[PDB]
Amino acid sequence: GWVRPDLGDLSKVTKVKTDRPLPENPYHSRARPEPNPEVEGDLKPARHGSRLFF
Amino acid sequence: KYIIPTIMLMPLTWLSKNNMIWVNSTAHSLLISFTSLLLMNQFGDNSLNFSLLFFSDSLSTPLLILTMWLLPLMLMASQHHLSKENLTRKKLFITMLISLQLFLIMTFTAMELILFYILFEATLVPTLIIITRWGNQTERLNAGLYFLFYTLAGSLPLLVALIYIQNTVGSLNFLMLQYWVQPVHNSWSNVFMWLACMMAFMVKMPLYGLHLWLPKAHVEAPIAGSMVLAAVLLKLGGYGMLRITLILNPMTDFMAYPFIMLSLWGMIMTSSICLRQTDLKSLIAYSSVSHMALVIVAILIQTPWSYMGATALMIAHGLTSSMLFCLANSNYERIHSRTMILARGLQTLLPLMATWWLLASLTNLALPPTINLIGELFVVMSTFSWSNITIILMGVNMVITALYSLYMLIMTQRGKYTYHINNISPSFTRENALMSLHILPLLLLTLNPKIILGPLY
Repeated sequence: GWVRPDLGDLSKVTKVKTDRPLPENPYHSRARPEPNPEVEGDLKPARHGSRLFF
Repeated sequence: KYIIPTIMLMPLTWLSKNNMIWVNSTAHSLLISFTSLLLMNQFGDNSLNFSLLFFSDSLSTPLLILTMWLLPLMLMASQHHLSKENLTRKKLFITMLISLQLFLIMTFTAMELILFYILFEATLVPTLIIITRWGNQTERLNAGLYFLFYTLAGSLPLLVALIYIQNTVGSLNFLMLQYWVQPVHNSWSNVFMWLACMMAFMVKMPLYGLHLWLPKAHVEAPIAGSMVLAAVLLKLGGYGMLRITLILNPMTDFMAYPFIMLSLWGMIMTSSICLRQTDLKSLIAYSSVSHMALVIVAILIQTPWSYMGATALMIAHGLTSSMLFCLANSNYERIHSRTMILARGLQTLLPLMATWWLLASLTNLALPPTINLIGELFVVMSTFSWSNITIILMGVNMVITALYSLYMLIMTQRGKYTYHINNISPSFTRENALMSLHILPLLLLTLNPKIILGPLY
């Protein structure tokens, strides 16, 4: 029974553990709607100012 | 081709020496006026396009030529005046007249409603400075304040109107583009849309109501009787009425019906007051209300005949009323008070000027066809198709137009001038030149004014 550590624990890993799989959605219900699509391609001047003049 | 010679007239006055000034400003503007008559007179089937919209084209604008014709004529009249003032202020002043003519070239050429409006209001600032400085009479500030009180309170409603139309239907910009025009369905929201577009040009085109803008600007004159020709250009500066009524609202003209009626008493009651008044300039100022009221009657009918008469009257009034102000200038430079009763007697001192008095006064009446008869007669013939009763109202005006001219003549034909020791010298060479350069273009337009009254003619 006699075993004393003179350093500590320092985060021990449990490789033998199986039990249940980790990814199973812990809190998330909705995936959230897809964001605005990113515009790919270089912009070209067509109208050259859509203001009152020029 | 009309951009950057008037802008090149700007450094001309500053660079030239103190001995010259007036010799350069006039000679380098007369050759510029020659080029306007050389190039702008050409027309195809419809309206052309000279360039991309910075300054556009001409559709029914020989009125541009008139401003180019007055480009040296204002410098002719202000010669005895501003002769005793500072040389640096002479250079400052001519540039302000040039800047007025600069924006006036822009407004007639540009076929926009947005670019036109901001340069239509860009003529207001130079005139304000020209009126409020060098004014010979006291309380000239009332002539300055009411100049921007009556106009801007009516014209700033264009910003809420014009931008509203282009937000709904395409864009106003190119005008020849604007044939996407939907007929106005006559709704209560469209009531103020029509009114805001009109009220801006109900001030500069003087009615019976809101007409006090004009005589105060003439009685408290900018310069004696010299810079009044610019205020004559502001009267014909309300030519946007020709474009707004035609393009923006052709269907709904039920609201035009009370405005013709308001200007119908702006013919008789504006001519009645112009009979007893003491100021000689005011006797031209109130007569200029009635002759410009003719256009407001004409345009709102919208018949093809009225447009022929109106466009003629815009050019007719621009050379006849301005000529009358030059006669008022010649009397004021000698007596130094514009009282009609005091300044009495021609031919005894002024023999040659008396014939020029006739060729300027009788043009208010319908003479052998100059441009005034051609202007008036088409409008009267247009009002009959509108309603038969109009000529009863219009006929009274024809009587008081004789009470304009002859009353100006008789009060100067009475040979006395007992109290007057001045007016010893008859006339200068430039003095009689003003009488010729105003009347001889009217005399040349007797022959063929085809290139004057031209909205598809």
